[PDB]
Amino acid sequence: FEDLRLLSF
Amino acid sequence: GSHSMRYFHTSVSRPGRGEPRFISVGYVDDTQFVRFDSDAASPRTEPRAPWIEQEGPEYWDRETQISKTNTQTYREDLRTLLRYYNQSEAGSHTIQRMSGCDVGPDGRLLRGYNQFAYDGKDYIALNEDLSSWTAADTAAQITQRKWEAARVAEQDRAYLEGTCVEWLRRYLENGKETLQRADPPKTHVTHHPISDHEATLRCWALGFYPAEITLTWQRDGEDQTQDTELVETRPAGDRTFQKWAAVVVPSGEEQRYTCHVQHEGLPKPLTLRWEP
Amino acid sequence: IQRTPKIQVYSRHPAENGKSNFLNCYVSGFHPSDIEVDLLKNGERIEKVEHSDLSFSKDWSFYLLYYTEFTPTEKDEYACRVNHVTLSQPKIVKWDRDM
Repeated sequence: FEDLRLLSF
Repeated sequence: GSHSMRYFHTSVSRPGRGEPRFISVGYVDDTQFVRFDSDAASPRTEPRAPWIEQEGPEYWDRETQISKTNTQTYREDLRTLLRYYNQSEAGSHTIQRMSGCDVGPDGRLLRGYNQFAYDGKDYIALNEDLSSWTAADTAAQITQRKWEAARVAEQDRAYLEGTCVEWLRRYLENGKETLQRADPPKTHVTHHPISDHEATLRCWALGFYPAEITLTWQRDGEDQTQDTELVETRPAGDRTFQKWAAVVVPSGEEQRYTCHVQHEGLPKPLTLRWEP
Repeated sequence: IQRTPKIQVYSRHPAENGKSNFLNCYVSGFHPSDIEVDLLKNGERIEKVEHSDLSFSKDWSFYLLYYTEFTPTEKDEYACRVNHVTLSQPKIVKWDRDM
């Protein structure tokens, strides 16, 4: 299971 | 033995040809088990291994939404790096991410990963401590400052020590028939004359899983690393892998050469020779 | 800067004339990810070839497996034709039963 990206660059 | 879970993200811009495509694929060891493609007619997280199919609708719904949102985030990131690297809107660019965890035989966390690349080069990576970052350049340092301020690493650590290891453990159990079976290489040596004075010896390994393997030639018991042609380990398409290693030998000296094979599925390393 | 594909053409199982098999073209080590791969039978493109989902290695270089069902014979020649931005001209690698 993978989660959302936490924060953009 | 030890096992890994990995998610591989690729986002590619295509100016003049719509918005950047997003692909996410998931692996346990050398077995792919999920995919998502934003260019699909109806994008959805889809199963790619039999043992993941038992996951319920919530699994597929959640993962699909996660990839849909991730699609947008990478499009934002591609716009951002045009700014950070002072680049034009004309060119195609790529962002990649590798994320996941390794566990040992007892299922305990060995280490976690979260790392990114831009146009095939290191951009920013979570260090093994899961608390600090390595930025490749002054552009990635901008991201690092941003991610430090938001304490992103702490959230990464939480995923890697919890969710990542927990689900890897679950997948390993549900897929134990295959994920926890090593298939040893089937091996043989072929011989092909090149000329009156030289011949090729090729050592084959076929049908093995996982992909990791060591294939070497020795001459009079001495490693022939420099003089060995070693092809990249390649998928057969049936879960298994293939590899060969070839040496050019003086005619009449074939029996001075031995091929050595190491693989997880082999109790002891194999030694083999040309057998006419 | 970019990376040119390594190319391997081969069969899933050892080649056995008159017996059903899979013809594989594995491209790896390339960047960027856009790549054009055809499988050829006697110089002609094989239709409806399938490929693996895009993934990459630890050094960020991409790899893909293209594959199709085929029944090898002694007379039929097979090959892979690859184009990539690093290539001025399409590269053709012929299928060789012991490679």
